[PDB]
Amino acid sequence: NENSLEIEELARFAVDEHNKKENALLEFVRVVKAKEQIIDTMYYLTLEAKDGGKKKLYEAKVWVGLNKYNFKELQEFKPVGDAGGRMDIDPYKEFGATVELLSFLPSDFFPSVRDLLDTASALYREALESPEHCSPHHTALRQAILAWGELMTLATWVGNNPASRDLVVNYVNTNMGLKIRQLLWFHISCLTFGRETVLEYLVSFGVWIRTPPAYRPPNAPILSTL
Amino acid sequence: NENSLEIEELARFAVDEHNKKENALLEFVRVVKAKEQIIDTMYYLTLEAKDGGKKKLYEAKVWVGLNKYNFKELQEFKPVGDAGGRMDIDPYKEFGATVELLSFLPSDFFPSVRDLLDTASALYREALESPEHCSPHHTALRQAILAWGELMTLATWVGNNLDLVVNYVNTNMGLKIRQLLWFHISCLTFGRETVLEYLVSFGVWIRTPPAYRPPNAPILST
Amino acid sequence: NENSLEIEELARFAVDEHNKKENALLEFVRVVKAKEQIIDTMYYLTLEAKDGGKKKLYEAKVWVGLNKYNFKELQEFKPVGDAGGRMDIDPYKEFGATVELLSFLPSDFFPSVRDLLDTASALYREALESPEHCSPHHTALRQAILAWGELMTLATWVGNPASRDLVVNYVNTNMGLKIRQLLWFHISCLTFGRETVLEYLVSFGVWIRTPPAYRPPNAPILSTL
Amino acid sequence: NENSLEIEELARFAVDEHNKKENALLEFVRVVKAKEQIIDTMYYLTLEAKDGGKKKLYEAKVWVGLNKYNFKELQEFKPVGDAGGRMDIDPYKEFGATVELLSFLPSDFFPSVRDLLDTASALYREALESPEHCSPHHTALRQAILAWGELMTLATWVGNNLDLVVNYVNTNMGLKIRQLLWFHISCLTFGRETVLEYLVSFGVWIRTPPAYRPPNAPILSTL
Amino acid sequence: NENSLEIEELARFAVDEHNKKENALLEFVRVVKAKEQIIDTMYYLTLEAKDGGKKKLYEAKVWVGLNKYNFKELQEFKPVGDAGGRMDIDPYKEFGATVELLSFLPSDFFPSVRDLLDTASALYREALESPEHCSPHHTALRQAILAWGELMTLATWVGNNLDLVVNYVNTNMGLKIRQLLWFHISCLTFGRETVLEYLVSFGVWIRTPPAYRPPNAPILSTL
Amino acid sequence: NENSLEIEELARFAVDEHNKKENALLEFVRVVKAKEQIIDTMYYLTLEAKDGGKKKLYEAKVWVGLNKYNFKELQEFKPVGDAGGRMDIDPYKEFGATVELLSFLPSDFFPSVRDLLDTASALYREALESPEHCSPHHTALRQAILAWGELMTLATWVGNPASRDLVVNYVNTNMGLKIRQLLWFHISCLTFGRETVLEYLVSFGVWIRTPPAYRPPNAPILSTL
Repeated sequence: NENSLEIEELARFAVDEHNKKENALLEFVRVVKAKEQIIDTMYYLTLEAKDGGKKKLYEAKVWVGLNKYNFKELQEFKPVGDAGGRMDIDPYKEFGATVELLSFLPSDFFPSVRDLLDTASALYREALESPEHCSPHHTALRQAILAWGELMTLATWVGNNPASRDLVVNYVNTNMGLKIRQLLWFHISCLTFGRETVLEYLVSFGVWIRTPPAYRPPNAPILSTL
Repeated sequence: NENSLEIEELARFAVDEHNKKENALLEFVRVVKAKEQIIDTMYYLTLEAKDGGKKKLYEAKVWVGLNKYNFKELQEFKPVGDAGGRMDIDPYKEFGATVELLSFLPSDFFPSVRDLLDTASALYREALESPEHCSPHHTALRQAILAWGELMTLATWVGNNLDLVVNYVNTNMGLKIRQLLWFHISCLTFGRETVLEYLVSFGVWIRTPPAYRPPNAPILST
Repeated sequence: NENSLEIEELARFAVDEHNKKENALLEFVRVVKAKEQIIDTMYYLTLEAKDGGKKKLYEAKVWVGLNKYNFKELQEFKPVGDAGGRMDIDPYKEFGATVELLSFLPSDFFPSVRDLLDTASALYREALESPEHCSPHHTALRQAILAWGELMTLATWVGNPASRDLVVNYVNTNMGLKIRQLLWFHISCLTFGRETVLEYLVSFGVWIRTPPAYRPPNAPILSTL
Repeated sequence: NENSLEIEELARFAVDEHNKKENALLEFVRVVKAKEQIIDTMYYLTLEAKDGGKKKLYEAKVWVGLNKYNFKELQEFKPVGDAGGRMDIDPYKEFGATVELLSFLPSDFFPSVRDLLDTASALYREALESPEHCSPHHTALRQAILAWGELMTLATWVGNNLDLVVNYVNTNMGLKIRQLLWFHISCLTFGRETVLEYLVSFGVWIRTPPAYRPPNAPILSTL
Repeated sequence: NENSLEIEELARFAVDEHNKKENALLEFVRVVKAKEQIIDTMYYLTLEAKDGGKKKLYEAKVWVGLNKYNFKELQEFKPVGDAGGRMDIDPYKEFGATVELLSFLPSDFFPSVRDLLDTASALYREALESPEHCSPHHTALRQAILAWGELMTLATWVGNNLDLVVNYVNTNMGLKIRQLLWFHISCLTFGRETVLEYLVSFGVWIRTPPAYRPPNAPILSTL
Repeated sequence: NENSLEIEELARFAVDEHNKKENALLEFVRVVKAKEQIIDTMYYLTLEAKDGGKKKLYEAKVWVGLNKYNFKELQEFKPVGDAGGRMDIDPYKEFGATVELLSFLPSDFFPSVRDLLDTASALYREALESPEHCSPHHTALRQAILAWGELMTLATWVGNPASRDLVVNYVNTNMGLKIRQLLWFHISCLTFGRETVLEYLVSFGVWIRTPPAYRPPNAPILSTL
């Protein structure tokens, strides 16, 4: 049952099983989902546990009076979410940059997502929507635009459907929007001005933003062709 | 004031001003934000206006005892997020496929995203992490993996704040990331033309009646 | 009028006068519509009358108190154009095959019409929507897809009792099996070549004509190789 | 059974499962067809789920006291008919025209289906029955003749067992047959470029106000 | 303020200062707009000065007890709108015609704006949306379509906040749009010299008395 | 009539019949004009009805004491032609640029339309009045000048309360900003060359997209050099 304590005893036996076999320390405290399925039954539970205080959604799968004093052994302990830095991929390791080279510019230096998308559809709409990879900045820019598209359909999903679920809309509109603004800015600018120009402009704007306000020249470096 | 009636009247003035000027019909429901800036009061409203069955947010800039007895005037009603469908981009058009060719295969054909990320990290990790454009498949694979990373980071954020959204991600964005990861991993392994032929072969194999096709499903291997 | 005995007598003497003049076997039941044009009434006798026993239509036109006792004579008795196929066209005869070559394939050899349409779309959509011909198979495929679409708008329209529910059943199975044969033949002649599909239909005819006891237990499969 | 309460509850459960997986407003009204098969009991449930006032044939498959204490599992909400606009074929686009261009010609410009079928059977019956491709217009004309044949056999079928659907075909579905037959007969008779220039000049004729249009509407001729 | 006596005396002083510098008969009636800015106090005075029965929007700028014991200094009497006939552009003169020549055709010869816009969207929509110059007629036709778009958005704007100005556009400003659309669609379809000879021959047709003109008014055709 | 409930019932059953037949969302308030043609009244139902909530027009035509109890059916429901731009034309797309490239320039970057017209006149009047093309910029410049002139005759006509005073304000600012963008773009592409104006719009977009804190304090200037 969902409310009964037998699922809690089941995944609690699973969690001290873990702390015995794999030198683990997890604090299973509650169950959101615990499926029941008869074949002996085939339970499917998820166990949420503090990992040094940090929560993580796992999945429990144990082949089990008659449901407590039975043959009891877990077989799989698969967690939910492989996106845990298991590959440290840098979006800008190709093309010459790094991530921390793109931290020379401040956070609110980048244009909006609307202004960058108007820029991309201004100068490069024919080359983006095209049956050829023109250049690697296009292959990255197409994926960046579609990623922002599916993020905004998720935003209108959670906006259409408790009642204070606008905070997640603000979270996607800012915190992932910043990464997509950097990733759009970098590729539009490397397409327009050349890749060496953006990479040395990043250093020159770095130097400009290093210096204190009393000694900073009043005209920042800027990308131009004039 | 952050929850007054005057910001609600300002939101009604903004929504009927946009309705009269830019020729739309937006039914305002609720306000989510109001930033006061004294220079005359320069307000900064963001309100959600119901539109045809879709509750969507809208940023506003109005400038207005002394507050309501003043010349209020709307300067901007642009929405949030540019995704109104202004670019038609396939993820698979520079490669030779289309999106309909990858929905030719069944939905549950594609291995789950855990298995595909393990397949990617077990086989191309020293090229998906190196400073080269080895191929466009690597260049699209990197952005697909990092987009899934942002999506799962958002999933753990919503879990640790405020669920149906965590499985909504896996049903909807998970299927497109499964097709994308499958396509690029298989195109790196077996070649691109071999995957483009396998797609139509497995498609027409799953369409035929079972008594008139080869009995075992197509696999691609070496 | 419409339900009067005068229109029925008009049509009775019409079918009997056809029996005098042009000598075909004919009998009559019902007029479905009789418009009038008085100038001497130039009737429009859309009368159903049986050449061969069946309820087919004969639009007639006669020159007729005084409406009974006057001259009655036929100048027009013609049906609606192509009665049952005045020309005998074979939809595969230009492509090598015939209908007699494809009448051996069973009713469930063909995938469902959604699956044939999805195969056609998802495998040749850029060539079925181009302004070029590129093949006669693409031309017949375009017309076949549009004919099925026109028929599906009818299937939607009739849904707007069980009468409409069996009309949808008719237009999905009975016609629709012809759409599936046409769609299969054209996307298979494009996929595998055309001589390969004709050789496959020959050898599948040999397989399906054999009794179940004296043939290999599973049908030939189509693939180009 | 077919008309009892269990398949109604099963179809309502299937339509709310569809509202869980695809998240729409599908309103179930009546079960169309139903098959009850033992295996555990399998069902081939043809239900009708109305969509905001429009009706389309849909399907359900929910494998189910002993049949009700079981895992009720839905697998599909497939449509019956692939006419969801998934492919936009233009029947004239391969021939230089479009349906934008054949609406210069009004609805009642076109000759009747009888008058076009006997023009085809008078002028091209040898080559519309011959085993070669003489043109793309021949291939496109054979199909239109045969599709009218299927429409007429559906008309005489529905006139045998049960109204006004017989004159839904001959007008509303017969209009596009008349357009196709006119276009292909006229392109075989007068040439293709002559039919395109005729469509343009008939657009100029029907475009002008009635005070200044000439009374002789433009016509195709060769002599 | 806006409606008091000081801006009325200020506007009358501005209009007699205009009668001192340009020496005409401009009759001030009412202040249209007014802005009061401190500096000494600056004014952006939009006054209306009627000119012998005709009205045109004009402007005044008179920089002024303490505000009235000051040097009241006018600097401009500028018009609002450069349509004083300062440049005489003919929209057809680059194409061989003139508006003297397109008045052979009467007012109601021209097809409606709908019937010309869908002829353009049926026959040239690919090249009227493509990033190259295919002709001067294409460049001249894109602008006429977009100017009709601006006229229609002004029509639906004035139909949202407040009459009969909505049918001032569609008739009186729509007539020149119909003339431009007819001229450019017909020059793209039939050639340019054919449209000039058609204008000449329609002048011959509408010129003759009704006893001897043929009933078929001349028409453009290619077949 | 005009204000009768019969015309409103005609238009109500018209919009409901559109909902049955062609399946669009629709609701109705007002008929603005209903002409009549009796032969059986062939009405001209210029009824405003909302596809999407807005007050757009539907000119309809119906065949209808006996005027209530008769057959009512639609054969015509069409709006006025180009509803909102059936074709999507970009006024700068042939000239290299787009509207997305020029939407970054602020509203006061452009000189007033008198100053752009005086620049056009006093700098290219002999070439804007010649019978030669000489450029597509001259062609678009001629049409832009004439469009503004036609709009200014309307601004004069509406002046012949505050309603006309805000209509003149609309036609001077809202349209008129488009005239200023068009006039600026064409006289600047003629003055400075065309690639120079496109490069200037790129670099001005970079300047205006930057926040005020992280850009040089004054905009790029346009000159050929």
